Amino acid sequence: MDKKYSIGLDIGTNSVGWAVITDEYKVPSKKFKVLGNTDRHSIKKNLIGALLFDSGETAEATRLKRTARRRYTRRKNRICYLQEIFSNEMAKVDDSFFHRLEESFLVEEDKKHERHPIFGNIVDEVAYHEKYPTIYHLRKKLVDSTDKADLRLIYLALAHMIKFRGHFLIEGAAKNLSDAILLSDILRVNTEITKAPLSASMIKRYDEHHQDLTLLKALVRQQLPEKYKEIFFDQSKNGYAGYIDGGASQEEFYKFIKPILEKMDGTEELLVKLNREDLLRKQRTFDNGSIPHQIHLGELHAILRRQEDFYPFLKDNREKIEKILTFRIPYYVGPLARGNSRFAWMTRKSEETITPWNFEEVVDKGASAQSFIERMTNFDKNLPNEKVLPKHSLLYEYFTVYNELTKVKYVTEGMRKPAFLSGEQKKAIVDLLFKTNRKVTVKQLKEDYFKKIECFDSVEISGVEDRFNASLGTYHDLLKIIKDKDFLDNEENEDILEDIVLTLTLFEDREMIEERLKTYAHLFDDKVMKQLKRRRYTGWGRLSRKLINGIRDKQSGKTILDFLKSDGFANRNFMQLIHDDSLTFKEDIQKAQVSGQGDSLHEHIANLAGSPAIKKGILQTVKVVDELVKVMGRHKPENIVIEMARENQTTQKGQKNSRERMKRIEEGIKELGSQILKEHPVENTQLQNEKLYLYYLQNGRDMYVDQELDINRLSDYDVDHIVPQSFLKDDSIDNKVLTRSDKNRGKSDNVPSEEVVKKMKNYWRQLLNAKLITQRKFDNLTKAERGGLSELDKAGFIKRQLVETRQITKHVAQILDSRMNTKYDENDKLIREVKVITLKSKLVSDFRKDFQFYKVREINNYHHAHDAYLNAVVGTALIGRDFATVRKVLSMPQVNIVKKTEVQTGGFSKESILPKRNSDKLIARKKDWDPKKYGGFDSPTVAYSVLVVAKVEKGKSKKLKSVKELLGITIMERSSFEKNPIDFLEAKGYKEVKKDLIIKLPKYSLFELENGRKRMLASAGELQKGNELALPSKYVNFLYLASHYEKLKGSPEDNEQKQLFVEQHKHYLDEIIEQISEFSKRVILADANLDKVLSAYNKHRDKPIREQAENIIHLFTLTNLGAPAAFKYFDTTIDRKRYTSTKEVLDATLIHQSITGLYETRIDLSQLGGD
DNA sequence: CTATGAGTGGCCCCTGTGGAGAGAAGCCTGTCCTGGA
DNA sequence: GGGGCCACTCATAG
RNA sequence: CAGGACAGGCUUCUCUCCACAGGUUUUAGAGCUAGAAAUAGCAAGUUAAAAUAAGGCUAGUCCGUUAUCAACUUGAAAAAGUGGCACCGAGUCGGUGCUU
Repeated sequence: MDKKYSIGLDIGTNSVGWAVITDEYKVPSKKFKVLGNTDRHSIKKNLIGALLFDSGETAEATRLKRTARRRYTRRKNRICYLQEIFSNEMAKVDDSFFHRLEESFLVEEDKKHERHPIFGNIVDEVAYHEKYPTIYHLRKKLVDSTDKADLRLIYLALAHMIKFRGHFLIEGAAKNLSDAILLSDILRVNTEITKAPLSASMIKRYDEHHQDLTLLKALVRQQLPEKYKEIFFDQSKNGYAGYIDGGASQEEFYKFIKPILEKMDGTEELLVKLNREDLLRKQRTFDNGSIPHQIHLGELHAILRRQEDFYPFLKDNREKIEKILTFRIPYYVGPLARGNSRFAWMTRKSEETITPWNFEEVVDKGASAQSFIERMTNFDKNLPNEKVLPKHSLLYEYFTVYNELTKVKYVTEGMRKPAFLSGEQKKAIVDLLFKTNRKVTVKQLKEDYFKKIECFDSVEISGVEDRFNASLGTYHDLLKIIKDKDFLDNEENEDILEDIVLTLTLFEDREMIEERLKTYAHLFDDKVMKQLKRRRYTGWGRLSRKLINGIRDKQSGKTILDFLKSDGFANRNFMQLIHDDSLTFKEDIQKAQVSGQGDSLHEHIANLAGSPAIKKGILQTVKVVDELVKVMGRHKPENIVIEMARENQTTQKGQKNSRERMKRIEEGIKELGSQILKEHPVENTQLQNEKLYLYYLQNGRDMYVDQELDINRLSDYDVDHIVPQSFLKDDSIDNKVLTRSDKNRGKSDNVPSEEVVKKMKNYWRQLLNAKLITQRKFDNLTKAERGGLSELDKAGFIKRQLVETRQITKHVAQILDSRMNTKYDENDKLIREVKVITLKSKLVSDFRKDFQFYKVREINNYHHAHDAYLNAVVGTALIGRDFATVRKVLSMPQVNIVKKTEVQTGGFSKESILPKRNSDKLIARKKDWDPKKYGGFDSPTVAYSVLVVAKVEKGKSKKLKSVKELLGITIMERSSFEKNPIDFLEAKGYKEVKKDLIIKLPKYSLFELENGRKRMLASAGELQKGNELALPSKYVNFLYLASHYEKLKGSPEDNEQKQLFVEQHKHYLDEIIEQISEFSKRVILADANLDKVLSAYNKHRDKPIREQAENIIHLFTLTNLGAPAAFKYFDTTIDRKRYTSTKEVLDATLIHQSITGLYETRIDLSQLGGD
């Protein structure tokens, strides 16, 4: 007899809870059959549990890395092109020169020729490096002199130029002076005359650095002898040696040298330079990020112009060289892939290889742009075979206005029931008021159309309250451009103007927008064409031209747009028109609903919107529910599923923050009283852009440094996050702030310095009074006073996870409703055996709180399944003995807490590079670079592990020994291992392989040991805690109340009763401490740490209750699942215990756990490995 | 007399920005509409 | 947060 | 009860593509003098080349960190199938009965 049962689930980023209950709020218990060769044949499990899993990763890192690979590859390709163009000439003077350049990184033994790269002999190399201390000296000497030089010199020069060409941010009488001021900002020197002033500026820096170094050496040796060697010889310290020969930065060097100059007299000029960040500065600095590539282009032009008389090929290929330095892949064409890549959409005019000298000819740029723009366009929900139209299209805005005008019923004198506006009325109103005014209110219509044209002095309007929000913006702009209303009113130009708007919306560039309209050059004058070219439009709608005006109703021959213009007495709007059975439009909608191939559950789940983690979670959830319905006996439940929660906030504050952003910035400027607003016009559409919004927030003063802002400099200004990037991922505006480029590039993963905070706190306080900056934004400035980045600051819940845990309502809804019911009735109406029930967390939260079912996450991982069970019971209840039954249900220790096993994928190892050492644990960077001579990567990640039984040769005697040990397979070797395990094991050094004994052991492969102690295989040589502490509900409640001794929210009576319970049960602390000690001595085995914790507890017996409870909460980290984590107990700090022993699980028993852990196959190793 | 597993503590982790577009989700205001119970 | 590696010490087989 | 689009405003995030600066490692940049050597003293200190996941064949200025994954039988793979129930209790599940 099919019993009636329900299912409850709690969904999170990393967890999936599942629980099945009967009608009486009781979870059924079932005894199953276990597979394997073990003694135990039948075990009993309850029908509750949860599945833990890792968080899904966003693709941002992968996309950034892919862009990095393409960037590096194209850089090397440019280098290769330059090498090809010099190869024919260079081989005449030196054939092996490029061979030396390509083989610099090798050691002398591995090098084929002599170790000196440039000249090949020590004399000329030393002469080079003494004549030119830096490459910029060589650049300057070539650019200013008129003497023939060596081709190697110019090769090194141009190679340096091409590799670091510079930015493209700048495009394209007084303008010459402004350019000179721009260079003056760029270049520290102004007086010296030359065609390559960058070299002059940097050589100036070099000379002053050298002179100041000499002065410091002399004076320091004169006055302070003992610190001389530390400054100029101790590389380990943070002195000059660390600044140059060490890993120290410029700011660190300044910080360390400031006390030295403070204790030292005569440091006036040195302190002045240090306050200007202009002392002892290097060649390669973080300040070069603002260098425009135009300077490099001009210097290249000058050097080629000077050197062209010496070599014909230079003047023959100078245009090509300029192209290489200036060429760039258009941002809309995309990857230049010939079909094989899944990211490409470029169209090929021919089949030749794409080169920077023929890219324009070979690829259809217009078709490429159309393909790029069309990829991300949403398709019509009703006509999947048609595209949406630009939001600035005349037809779309006519749709908007007429739909707004469709439900404008008017009440007059001499009438009884409100009447729809006639089509003639609509047309007259539009032509008389909308074609003349950008914004129209109800007063305008009443006083200008009904009273003036219709002679209806008093008219009442229904369906419009404030005004007609929609506008003829594009129409009015085109009226200003063309000034021909007859052309606009002509219906034979509808297609012409539609393609005009389409072209204005598609292409962002100027050459394309000019080119495609060239066909229509016979319509208007040149000035109209130019102004149209200057015009731009962005955005797309949700409807299609075919629906509104393409298709015609068969019995009437009328379009939907025509119906909107005049629908008679009915005057249906868009929704009634699409939902009216009297027209074939609904039939066309139904027919166009293509019944495409049923997408696989992976495809349906993946085609959704959101992070990969949320679809991973929904896939896990559906797999779990499928397994539960399968095992139960293939009978469907009645009431199931989601808990989904929001905080809706109050409507008033959200509305008031939403309204008047433009007027909010205006009121802020008014409060400050600065004349900025009158200086520069303000527009809400401009406030939509982020950059101008930040500029107006700054009120002309930079946060970091005293500076006067500029409109043009806004392009050079860069937004930086005050909160460090890697420490915490945030793109919120309150975190974001505008600052000058040097300040942004100066600090990476660093909070602003304390001194800057001190000097700018006054202006920041004035901004806070102005209310332009939020309190959190002020706190990011204040974070320096807090002490910088800290552990507790990073331990903050990320908002994206919350967004997703709100986001997965509807998707679960339709997938359950779809797989749930695949059959219809005779009327084709769908009948449901199960109904999806959705509830918010507030109901179950008050259910917990009013009935003492509190929540502590850090006790153990039992809470997910408990919340799922509570969700089930509350969902059943909404649609005494029950509470007692729930109390018993939440008490069993036998809960199928199982973590899913994965094959680790991602990075091969850590990204850092370590110097060479005499060890075997390093990783070669290539197939031929021994880490002994070159270092390499370290700490490679392991993919999974196998248990290998074979014979190994031990000792110098090479005596074979039968062994049974596990060897970890890294991600570096997954393909090799899966390709041919036998050959791989033979090459490694294992002979007589027992292929049947290889067991695929991914991460978290749980191994069961003596006394119920369990361990998950963390890695090839690491283990993590496998058991969990079953804390009784009484201790849970007492601990939660003790932790909340002073912060209970409620009536005084209930709080006082809870306080009395807390104080009367003081002995519970000793009980839980002894329970933790017993659990440790049983499964954790942390005798040293256990003794430390017990000694600290005895020391702190008289401490206040709250601090004790907080510390007890800190203690469960030792007893929690997973890896151990460091924690602090009162004042005492306890280190982590790392299980680096892997000899013990070689004799234990494996248990493979099903997705819910109800079906398992226990396998004994002690029987395996027989000889 | 010397090498090597096994235990404990302390230590280390690549970064930053510009340009261009599209989409999605959330909140609010107004409009109306659609199917039900 | 959490796993990999080296400095230090130490028992045991060869 | 639920959904929709409209238009406006606000906030947040995702997805895809094009560029720029660094950073790290190895080597080149004659180190000198007293002293057999340890050592001592002195001199100099800015730069260059290469690499930036092993590599792969579909050979492209293409791709390589997203997604998927208990065990057994079948299938190359996708995929399909494979495993009893009722009652009483509870410290990692156990106790009783029926049939297989």
